[PDB]
Amino acid sequence: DLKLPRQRVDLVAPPFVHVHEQATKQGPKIMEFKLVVQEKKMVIDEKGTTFQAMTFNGSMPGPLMVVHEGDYVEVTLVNPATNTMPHNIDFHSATGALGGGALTLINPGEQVVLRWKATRTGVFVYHCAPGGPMIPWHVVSGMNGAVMVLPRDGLNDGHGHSLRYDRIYYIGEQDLYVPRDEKGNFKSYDSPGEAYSDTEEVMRKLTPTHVVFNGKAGALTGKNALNANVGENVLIVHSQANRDSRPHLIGGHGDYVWETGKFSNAPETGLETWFIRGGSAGAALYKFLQPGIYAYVTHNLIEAANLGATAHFKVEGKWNDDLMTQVKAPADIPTGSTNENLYFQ
Amino acid sequence: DLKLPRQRVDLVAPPFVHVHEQATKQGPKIMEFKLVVQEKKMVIDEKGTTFQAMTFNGSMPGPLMVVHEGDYVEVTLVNPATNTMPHNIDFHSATGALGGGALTLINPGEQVVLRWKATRTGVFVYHCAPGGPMIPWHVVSGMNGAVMVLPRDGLNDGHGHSLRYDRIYYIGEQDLYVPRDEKGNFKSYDSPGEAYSDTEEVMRKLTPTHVVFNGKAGALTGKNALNANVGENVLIVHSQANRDSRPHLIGGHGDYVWETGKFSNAPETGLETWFIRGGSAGAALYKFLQPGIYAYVTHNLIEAANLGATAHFKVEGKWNDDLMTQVKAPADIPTGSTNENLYFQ
Amino acid sequence: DLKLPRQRVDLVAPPFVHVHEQATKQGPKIMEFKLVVQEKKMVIDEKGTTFQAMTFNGSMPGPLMVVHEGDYVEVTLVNPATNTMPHNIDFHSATGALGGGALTLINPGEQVVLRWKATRTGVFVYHCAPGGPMIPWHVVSGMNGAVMVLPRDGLNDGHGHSLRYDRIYYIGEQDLYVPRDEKGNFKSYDSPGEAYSDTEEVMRKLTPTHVVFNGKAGALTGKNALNANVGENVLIVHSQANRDSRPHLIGGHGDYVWETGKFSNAPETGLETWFIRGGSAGAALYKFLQPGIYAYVTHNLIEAANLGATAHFKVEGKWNDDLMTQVKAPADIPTGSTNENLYFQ
Ligand SMILES: [Cu+2]
Ligand SMILES: [Cu+2]
Ligand SMILES: [Cu+2]
Ligand SMILES: [Cu+2]
Ligand SMILES: [Cu+2]
Ligand SMILES: [Cu+2]
Repeated sequence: DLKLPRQRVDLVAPPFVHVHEQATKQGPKIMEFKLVVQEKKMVIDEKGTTFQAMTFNGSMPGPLMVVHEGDYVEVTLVNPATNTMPHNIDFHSATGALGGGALTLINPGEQVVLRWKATRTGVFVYHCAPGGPMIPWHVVSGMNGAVMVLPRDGLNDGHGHSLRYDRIYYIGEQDLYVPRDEKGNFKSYDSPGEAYSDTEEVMRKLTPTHVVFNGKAGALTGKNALNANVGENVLIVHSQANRDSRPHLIGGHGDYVWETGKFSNAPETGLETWFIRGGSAGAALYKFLQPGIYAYVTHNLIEAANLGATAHFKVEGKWNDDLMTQVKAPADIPTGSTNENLYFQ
Repeated sequence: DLKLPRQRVDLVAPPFVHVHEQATKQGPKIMEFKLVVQEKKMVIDEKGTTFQAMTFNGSMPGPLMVVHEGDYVEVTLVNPATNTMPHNIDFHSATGALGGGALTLINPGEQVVLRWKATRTGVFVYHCAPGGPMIPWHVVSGMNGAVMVLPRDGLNDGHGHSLRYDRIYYIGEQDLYVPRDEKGNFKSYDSPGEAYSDTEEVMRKLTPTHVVFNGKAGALTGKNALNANVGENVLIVHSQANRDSRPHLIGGHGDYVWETGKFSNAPETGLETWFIRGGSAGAALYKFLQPGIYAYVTHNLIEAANLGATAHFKVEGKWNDDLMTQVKAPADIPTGSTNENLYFQ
Repeated sequence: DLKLPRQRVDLVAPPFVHVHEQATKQGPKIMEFKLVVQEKKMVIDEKGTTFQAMTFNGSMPGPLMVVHEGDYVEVTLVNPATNTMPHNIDFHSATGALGGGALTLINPGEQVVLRWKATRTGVFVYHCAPGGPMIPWHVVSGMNGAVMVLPRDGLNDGHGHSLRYDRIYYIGEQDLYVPRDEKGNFKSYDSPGEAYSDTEEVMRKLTPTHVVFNGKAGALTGKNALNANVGENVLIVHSQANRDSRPHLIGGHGDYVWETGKFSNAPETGLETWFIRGGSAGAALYKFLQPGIYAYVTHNLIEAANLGATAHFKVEGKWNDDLMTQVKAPADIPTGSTNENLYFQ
């Protein structure tokens, strides 16, 4: 009855993004996606703490879906019988039935097919939402991702000029609530159900034990730093389904930032730090101007350095001494310096 | 000496709003309001927990006042002698004397009359502010509401086009700080004064025990869901006098959102989730496109589902299968499905 | 090799700001600043609680630096041998090398000279960032300030009209994490290193013990209230390097607010309360219209009244009864008043 071409999309694990066109002259299609729920224990920090997670497609965050305005998105949500709980999906991009949640509740061993029209442009959260207290628990257990609905003409600067990215990354930030024992050590559990009561108690106090990108402290540092090159315009999509965040690229800026994430609004320019409201996705474009390591953080630095929420970019290219230079390397304070006369002493 | 017509306004309890014109061709008037402080015990959650509250006009939030730009607002604040504490009022809409607080301190048995000129358009918080530590305590005990100052031409989209709402609701969100005993159960008290010391200790840790709309968990669910119809443009005013919130309409959007709440600024379009800075009111317009239940939450889902901060809309009308449809109802996973080959396993 | 004039700037302690031009017809210069790290015990509240602080130039916040777009900023960072730890500096205004942090690590007894080009307009945080867990600890110990990069034509309203301030103040807000003993009293320490382990435990819970302006509760009240006069347009720069804030001027407004702090974006008008994302600076202009005391707060009123985050302005001039007036002073409730008939009773 909807007589449009169908196109199957193969998702990829974050922070990477499946192939897509930015601008397109194709007309609306039915874009077909499959999301498979996977409940499993996962490692969430550098000390090896484990966690009873619930995911779409085995990752935290779930994968980024990319479509264009006016496409229809036909999602097969699958809940294999190796899982123990019912699940569903709420697309913040969609209109009606609790985002789809009221049409996608499935028991282990079931699947369901939801179609929603992509009438709203931007980046948007999707997440599980079974009902009642299960809603926050499934979300903070990992069941959230994002979808991007691009304008058919691609992005623009809000002032009539096209913007094109050379690279895209999806940073899903996750607040986790991990019980501790009387000795103060994180507790391990053999199933999500066994974890629940203790976890709910931590959730109620609204203070995460971990705040991570791509599912664990250190996930996007080390060998898994994000690559870029001087001159590239990089789109960084950031989502947080449950709790606020304040992204910042250390040594960079947000050249164009949609912090509320919706491309019908002009981006802000030249930001230092932006703000992702819990329950949303936002996006920032930055053209790299200097090589080296950059850290990408939430700028509650306690969260960034001590709870897990730091990623790295490794950027190749040539240093620009006009923008920044070390005029004099560290040296002993001159003996004839006069700092004892300064106003603050 | 101010020679303008006087118009008495009868307030109504939230989430409803007293009758008013959106656009008007009337000139400035003196709009007369009465607010009566009421200290009383109130029920704040579904388990029947009680709370020593302080209110304007017996409700949390206090009622929404609606005027137009250039009106004068003449408020009689009354503190009956059945109350035990002094009170005052701070209008964030007003200019001077600590919002009016420095001109309205009244003891039990007194009343005072304040007039302020509505020179600033938008939605704004009002709240009690007696002085010092009493300021946060009176506010988080319930003494806060909002006022809307409409442009005389009504709302517009920031791009020269009038916007008109068919319905308006006021959602006041309240962070509450309820002591617990050694057994972990919420404590009851016989007066606000007896509650204070234990309550201040909870306040100091900055984590509410409850986050509620219209004064209690479940207030706007059940029989008291908010009504609307497909096609109606609904204005949802949201205030929070002490603490941030991130509103979201599950299954909907914010078509036009003034998240900082001030109508001299163009609204943002097509938001998923917005942000109410503690100490402010904001507003969102949404035209309903689908019937059914919608949940309206703060999108810290722990707060929403576990601390009280969920409302419902019940929307009548006809479902639009073009926007969203269940293509296939829940069914067993096909035996010949191949999910073991998916990239994430 | 950079052949520009050099101009040495003498910094002053906050909340005051060194002398500068708003609009200028001078061309780019090399603007020379010196920042000296000082580790010392400081008093942070009205009860005399002490704290092992780390500062730039002896103050919390560090001083406001002011330059113009296209200037080069050449900073000599000095770490005297009376200090115990290494330090560095990250300018959110700068491009490359972790904001400068990767080029400025200095041991006690060393200094370094960094030059960065002021290519981005706005107010921006600067802060120490040595590496790893030392990053949040140095910041929340006090090592953060701000820099303002003005357009050469000065500020404008985003709609082609120049804005000029008569006065400028810099409000640096600081979240502090002070351990308590088993009796609940704040603990004192003899060095930052001795404080660290207990302090990190408080930091991990993400709830400050104190939230202060200009380094201590009460710093900008009393004798040190901020002065202004009716009619003056005052720029209030607000920074927070680690944690969100929601500024509000009680009895006033933000006439023009850059809450993300970047002057390539038009300001919002007529705000009640704005939002400083942790890790940023923002700015608000307000033209005073009434004399008297104003309080300037973060509008988590618990933070404002109970954790230290209130400043005052003392404004001289003549009261305007058109904007606000006490129509009737406090009086007994009339005997023939009818309040028992009101809808809420
Ligand atoms: Cu689920
Ligand atoms: Cu949601
Ligand atoms: Cu009161
Ligand atoms: Cu206020
Ligand atoms: Cu340092
Ligand atoms: Cu930083």
